Amino acid sequence: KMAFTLADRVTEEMLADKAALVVEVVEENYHDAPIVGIAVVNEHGRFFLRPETALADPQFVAWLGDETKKKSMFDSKRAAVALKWKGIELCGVSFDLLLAAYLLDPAQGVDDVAAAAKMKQYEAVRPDEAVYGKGAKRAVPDEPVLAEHLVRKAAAIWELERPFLDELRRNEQDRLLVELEQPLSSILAEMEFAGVKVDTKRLEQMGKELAEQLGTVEQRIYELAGQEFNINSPKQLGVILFEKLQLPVLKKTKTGYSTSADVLEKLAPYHEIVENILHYRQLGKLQSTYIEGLLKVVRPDTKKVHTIFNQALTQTGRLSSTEPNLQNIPIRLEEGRKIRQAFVPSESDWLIFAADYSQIELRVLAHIAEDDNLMEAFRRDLDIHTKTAMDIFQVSEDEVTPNMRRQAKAVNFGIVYGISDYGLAQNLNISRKEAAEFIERYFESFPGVKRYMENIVQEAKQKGYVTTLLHRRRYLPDITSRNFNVRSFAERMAMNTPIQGSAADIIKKAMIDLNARLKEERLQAHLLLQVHDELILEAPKEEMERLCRLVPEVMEQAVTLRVPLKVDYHYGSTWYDAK
DNA sequence: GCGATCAGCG
DNA sequence: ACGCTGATCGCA
Repeated sequence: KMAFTLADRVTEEMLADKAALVVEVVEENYHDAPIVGIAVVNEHGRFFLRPETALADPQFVAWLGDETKKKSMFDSKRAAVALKWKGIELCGVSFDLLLAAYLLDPAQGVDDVAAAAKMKQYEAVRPDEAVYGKGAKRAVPDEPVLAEHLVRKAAAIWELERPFLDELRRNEQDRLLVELEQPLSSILAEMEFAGVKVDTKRLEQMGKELAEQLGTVEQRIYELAGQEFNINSPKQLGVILFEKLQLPVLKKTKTGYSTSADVLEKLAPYHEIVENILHYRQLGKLQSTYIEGLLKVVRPDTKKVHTIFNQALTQTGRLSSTEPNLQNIPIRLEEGRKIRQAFVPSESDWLIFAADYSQIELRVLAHIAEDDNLMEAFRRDLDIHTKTAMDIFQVSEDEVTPNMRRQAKAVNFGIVYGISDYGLAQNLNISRKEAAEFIERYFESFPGVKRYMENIVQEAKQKGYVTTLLHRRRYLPDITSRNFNVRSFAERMAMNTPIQGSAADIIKKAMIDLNARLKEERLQAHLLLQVHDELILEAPKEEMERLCRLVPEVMEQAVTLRVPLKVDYHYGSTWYDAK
């Protein structure tokens, strides 16, 4: 139905200096995956090219790489990375509709052109799922169905560019797309393509040790339970604890019984089996996710893992990381931290270099809230949990006990997550009366945080949305709900999102400043991972000393706040050893 | 197939 | 409590 040239070869009129480009990769995981079709819409009309044709033609390749040839796309990163696996550079992406849709309203969950198009009541395009199927039965259709689909997506991107950019202009989000999220897309593409080398022998050996520990702990749980069962069934585990062993229920559920982590911590004193079950859960997570799960996504030629950073998913502006998740590798417990010994540099006599912001969230809160007490704590580089304990419990530094520090620590997390008596009470295992007392005492020591948290809830109601430092938005319609619980969640989001979101803005800006500085200095160092408030690089060992000065200077000066930003850095032979 | 329940991550 | 993903369960 839609008019286009199904083209047999590339022609000059397909290489105009402005174009909607669709480079279609149908595999969900785009790493080394086929490109199945290409579509170009421009001043001269609508074209479909076969990829074997278009990607052998040197005039098409030059066009793709010529940064003065401007492209409007959807998920430019998907196309850039599939093109990198083929030795082809994409350049001149001036508009990414996925990133434009995500900045206007992350709540829409826009992950195809069809859904972005619905924001401007453009409906003359099919959803990808309707054309392809989903996950398993996800197939490439015959050429006529495919060609029409790609051309309609490109016609859509061609129409929608001016309206998305007008609304981003009005939102004052125009620079957030053009100077932050689009240049970041390119950097993320480099990091994904680079990958992270994995010592698959270390994994298999750690796996052997875990199967033996896990063998012993399982057998001990069968000895103590007096009967075999599935420890990985929260339902069967409930029967064994609360019916067979008669352990007390301290927290009623709907279905029957809770075996959550919080519940088993409080049950530990009542039976020897409870700590063995928590250990089996520790070991069983490492074995299933970080040994077996990691081995099946390692490329067997290069032994690298290529994550996919989803830049348009989180409600706050954080990235996320899939297949595998490299933003949730163990560190907290020693046995788990040893998994990081399998993450190695990709070249001989390179090292891993890790740099991490120290308490970016509380430093952002200090700036945004303009709280004199919190700004001064940071200007003295005080231990902020100890100072919080000093203020809420009314004691000098040397009179703070570890137990006071641990509880003032929970108040501090409470504050940034959006504080509630019920929340702090659950976390600290105290009454809601006791928690309301800590919060009350926190607010008279931190009167600016108090004023800020009341003003941010009022502003989310007045405006309909809350905002970060670089003008990311989140709509909070539930802030007016007459359901207490629904409204309270929205108050916490109003409190937490500009903190977590502004932290994300700052590390993203640092990633862009870091790459411009590595290029200027023409260092071999490159990014591998971002884990929310930490950057991870590999470089030749001869670069470590330049990096120990450069990486922290750039992360520190990413943005100017009323408090300094502080960075700790480590390097070493393996991810484990950069600590 | 999908929600719920667990673990991992800041 | 705020924000995420993966392996598993057991009911459909």
